[PDB]
Amino acid sequence: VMNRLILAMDLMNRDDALRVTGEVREYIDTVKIGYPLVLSEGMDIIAEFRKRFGCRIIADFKVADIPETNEKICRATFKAGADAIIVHGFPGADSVRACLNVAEEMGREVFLLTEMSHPGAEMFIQGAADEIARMGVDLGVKNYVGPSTRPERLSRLREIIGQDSFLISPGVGAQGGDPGETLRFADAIIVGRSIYLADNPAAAAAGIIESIKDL
Amino acid sequence: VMNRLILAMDLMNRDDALRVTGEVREYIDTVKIGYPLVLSEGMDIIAEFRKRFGCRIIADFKVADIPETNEKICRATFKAGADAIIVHGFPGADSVRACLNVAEEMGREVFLLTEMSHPGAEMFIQGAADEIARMGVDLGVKNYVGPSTRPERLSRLREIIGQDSFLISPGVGAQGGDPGETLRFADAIIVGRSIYLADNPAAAAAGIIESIKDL
Ligand SMILES: Nc1cc(=O)[nH]c(=O)n1[C@@H]1O[C@H](COP(=O)(O)O)[C@@H](O)[C@H]1O
Ligand SMILES: Nc1cc(=O)[nH]c(=O)n1[C@@H]1O[C@H](COP(=O)(O)O)[C@@H](O)[C@H]1O
Repeated sequence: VMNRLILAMDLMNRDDALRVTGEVREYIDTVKIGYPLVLSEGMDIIAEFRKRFGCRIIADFKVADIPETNEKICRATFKAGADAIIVHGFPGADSVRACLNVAEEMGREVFLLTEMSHPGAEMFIQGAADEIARMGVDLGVKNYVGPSTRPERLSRLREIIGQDSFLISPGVGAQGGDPGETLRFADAIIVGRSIYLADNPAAAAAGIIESIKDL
Repeated sequence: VMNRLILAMDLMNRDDALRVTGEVREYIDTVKIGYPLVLSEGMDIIAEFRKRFGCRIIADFKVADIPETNEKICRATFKAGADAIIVHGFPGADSVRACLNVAEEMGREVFLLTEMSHPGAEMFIQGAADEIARMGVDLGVKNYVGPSTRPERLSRLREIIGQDSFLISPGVGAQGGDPGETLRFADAIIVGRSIYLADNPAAAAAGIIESIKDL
């Protein structure tokens, strides 16, 4: 992705989301859109962004249902124009396979979320995360999400998935993660609030990129 | 809930969803709306249903994000008119607390999903599920979701949460669960496909209710 930086656009107002995304578009080629924006403004926002900005869109829906419902969610999301969807691995292999099947049908991609970035991830997810990652490898998953806030965990995840798999990582900035350290293991960093709540989002994005180029 | 039966309305077309829900409305007072319908027709469908049918709406969004994003998702969902939201417990206590805080702010309810009904739930969720349930109790959660497909698990969940907590249970019908056995432990059953894909949804709902009354 452009500059190894993916914008997490979690503003809940179309006008604000469009403003900020336009201001930082010169510094990214990929926007992650999640439920805060989608549930406030509608799924039509995905195609609007994809057209206006000519970006890739990752739908951060953390799909976490039974196989049959997962299929439906994925199909609706790809129909709306998303390039990729983020899926939880904790519901197990059949749930993940359902998403992979729809992605294969529709020429899209699945990102498997393996270990989350927030403190509560330590309670249940972290102890399962290596196994979840190995399950991804065994299902043929090629795209993964793991936590900027725990680079030792992010290193272990990279170790499991290998150097060919694509790994993106949230938790940079607001949650305490560091761009450069995260990029030792991840291919791209996800950044939300540190950009979209900044007084000058373009300057915030530029500052991050300047530290990325230095690596 | 009316007749201890909650409709899982996972049709993806507004016309079909309205038809079926209207046909079975005499047999329920509660409709569970999830992402298949919401992502296809918009969040405005929630208020439309609530008005047309005068039902309670549970938003089955299986909220599974970091605390900050969870807050946003819950707020958007309650703003749309949902009475309650289903939250995953696997992301840990801070993620659940974020949802509880918004529910307290907005006079709504959280349902904690503890153990899922599909086969893949055995891989990671089942081994954490008792702990997830105990975490719910310790957070003051009063409403829970557990699996019709494993009534021994559903009994253990009931044992942890006590007799005062409200427990609803999916996996009845299409996934193999039985109404009567499930209602030994759950207060209400969730039923989707066995009703909404039936040639006669009203007759399917009536048949289920007739077996519920017999208990
Ligand atoms: N996909 C995620 C997985 C995860 O482990 N943590 C995380 O924060 N996210 C999402 O990344 C973004 C983090 O944004 P920020 O902390 O930089 O504002 C938000 O959209 C989260 O909902
Ligand atoms: N909330 C859920 C938790 C769960 O463990 N299993 C489950 O199927 N659900 C949901 O309940 C409904 C099951 O519907 P059906 O199997 O009766 O069609 C669907 O909306 C699922 O997405």
